[PDB]
Amino acid sequence: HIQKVAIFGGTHGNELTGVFLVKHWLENGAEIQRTGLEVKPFITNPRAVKKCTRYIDCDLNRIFDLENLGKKMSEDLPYEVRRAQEINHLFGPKDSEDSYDIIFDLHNTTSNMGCTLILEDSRNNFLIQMFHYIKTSLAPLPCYVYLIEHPSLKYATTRSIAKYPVGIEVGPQPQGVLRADILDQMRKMIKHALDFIHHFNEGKEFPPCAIEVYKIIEKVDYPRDENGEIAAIIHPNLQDQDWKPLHPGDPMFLTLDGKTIPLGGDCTVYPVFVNEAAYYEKKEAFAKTTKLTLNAKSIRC
Amino acid sequence: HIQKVAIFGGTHGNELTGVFLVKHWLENGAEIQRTGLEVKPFITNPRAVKKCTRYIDCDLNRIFDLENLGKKMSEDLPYEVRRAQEINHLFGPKDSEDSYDIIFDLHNTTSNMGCTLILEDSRNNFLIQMFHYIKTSLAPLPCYVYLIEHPSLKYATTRSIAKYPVGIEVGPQPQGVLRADILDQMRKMIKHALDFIHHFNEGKEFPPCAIEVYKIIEKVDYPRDENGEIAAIIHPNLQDQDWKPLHPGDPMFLTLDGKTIPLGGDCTVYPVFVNEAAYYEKKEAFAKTTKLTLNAKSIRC
Ligand SMILES: CP(=O)(O)N[C@@H](CC(=O)O)C(=O)O
Ligand SMILES: CP(=O)(O)N[C@@H](CC(=O)O)C(=O)O
Ligand SMILES: [Zn+2]
Ligand SMILES: [Zn+2]
Repeated sequence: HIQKVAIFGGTHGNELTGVFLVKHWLENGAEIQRTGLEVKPFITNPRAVKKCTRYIDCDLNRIFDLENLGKKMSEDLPYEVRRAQEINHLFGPKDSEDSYDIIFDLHNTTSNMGCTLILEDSRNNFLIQMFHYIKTSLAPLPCYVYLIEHPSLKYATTRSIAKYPVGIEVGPQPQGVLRADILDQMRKMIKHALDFIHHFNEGKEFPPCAIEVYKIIEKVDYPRDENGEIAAIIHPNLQDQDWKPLHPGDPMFLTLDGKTIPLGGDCTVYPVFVNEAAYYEKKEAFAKTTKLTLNAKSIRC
Repeated sequence: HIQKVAIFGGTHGNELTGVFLVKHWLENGAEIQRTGLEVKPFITNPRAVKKCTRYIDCDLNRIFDLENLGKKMSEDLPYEVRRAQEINHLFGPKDSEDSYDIIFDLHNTTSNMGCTLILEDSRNNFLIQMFHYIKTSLAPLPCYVYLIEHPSLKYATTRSIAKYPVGIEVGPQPQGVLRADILDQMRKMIKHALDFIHHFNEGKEFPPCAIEVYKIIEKVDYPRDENGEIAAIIHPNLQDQDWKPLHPGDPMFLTLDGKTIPLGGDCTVYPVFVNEAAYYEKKEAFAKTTKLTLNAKSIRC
């Protein structure tokens, strides 16, 4: 039974949809309340929101792990690290029973991804049902689910503090810009998420279901010079083509001279986060994903 | 007659099309040479480029004026002021005759502008001819001319150092992102600008000509808060509709609720830089322009 729910906004300070929504909702929460359900709106990274920059010292969305959550509180710590524990203390602690039940983390991307749900555990029947509800409701407005196990490549996110972590991501939008079409998409996603919780609390029954998802396999960096400067850019045929299948023969990168670098390897992949501004720094031109089906068992209150 | 020509990239560090081209051209400038014409590529704000950011202390493309260009060279001075003096000694001095003849300044905008040429002087025959040439060669790719000649709203640009300043501006592109299609478009524009110079230097006769330009009349801020915070966003009818006519009763802003805020005033305008990220801090949702025709007298040498 689901009691404590939060919506995080502005983990990254230059992603404004969330910042704008959560700031609005801290003033008039009507839209996100449901009878017998209190949801807390909350700005995760206030200083970065003030400078309208991604982060101050290091990326807040990668540090909710033992290495950082266990360091002794001290004003010598990088801002985001002090902020991480502050948040862990209020909405967690992580890996505990006192922690919130569901945290929604709002994000924007420069990639042409549309409405996307980020799923942190393949085995979780509740999350699979929530996502199935959300995809199906949004239709025909397209909506995809990105999955992260790995083993190596899973990052410790702000919303991992909760029992049920949910990433809501909507793009394309450049950083530091508010677009209405995006804002409308995001608040629709939230509407359906909150409605699912209400229909779970009100004892509704959900039959077994299947959702399609895209599993992370590998990240690909840009071809680079000897100094490490970018030597090729995303091919026009790959630009804006997130989710769509990329075959072993197909063009990936293009150089200034105008030579095409093709995919290679054994098989067909599904590119994700194609040409995200924030990942130039992280050396990820895009993510390779495999399409695979996830099955859920039925669920009751 | 025209011998000194430069191409500036990285005036704004997080605008990458120019950076990428100039950096390529430093190492191989065959694409920007023309027989009997020496062309220098040059990174104007190398530190902003390094930090992938717009600027360090102040906006470099706003300070090429007597006030800043004439203060004594010190270390207390902001990076950009100190850097402007260097650019002025290298490629200037401004308003002097042994300054460079033509300087092209490459920029990107998050606004849906397509290829844009920025004109500084409306009575300037040479540039009106060059702009006419470039428009004609690009056809049927549209190409728009923005005339930033005020009275009081003209800022002091890196390229104003020359006798013939040219702003080249291409969008839509998110900051910090390198897109192939935009890269292609800027190249085409530079190609035709250099082709023009060549033809001119080879005694080619140029008949009179006319161009439609869009004259700056007013900048428009978002409706703000009691605390001075964005209270409404660009309406989706206006989003991405740069250069298109906007009439007095037409939707212009939208609140979260959402109340529509229409234009008002007594006549039709043409918005430009609709939703430009780098201008949220300038407090400018978009600029209002009027469409007007300029004439060039014939020219030769
Ligand atoms: C482009 P983003 O910062 O919204 N991507 C997130 C991914 C997520 O929300 O899980 C991140 O890298 O933290
Ligand atoms: C969005 P931009 O950096 O191209 N704006 C320029 C416009 C110009 O080239 O004049 C500026 O403010 O200097
Ligand atoms: Zn984010
Ligand atoms: Zn610029």
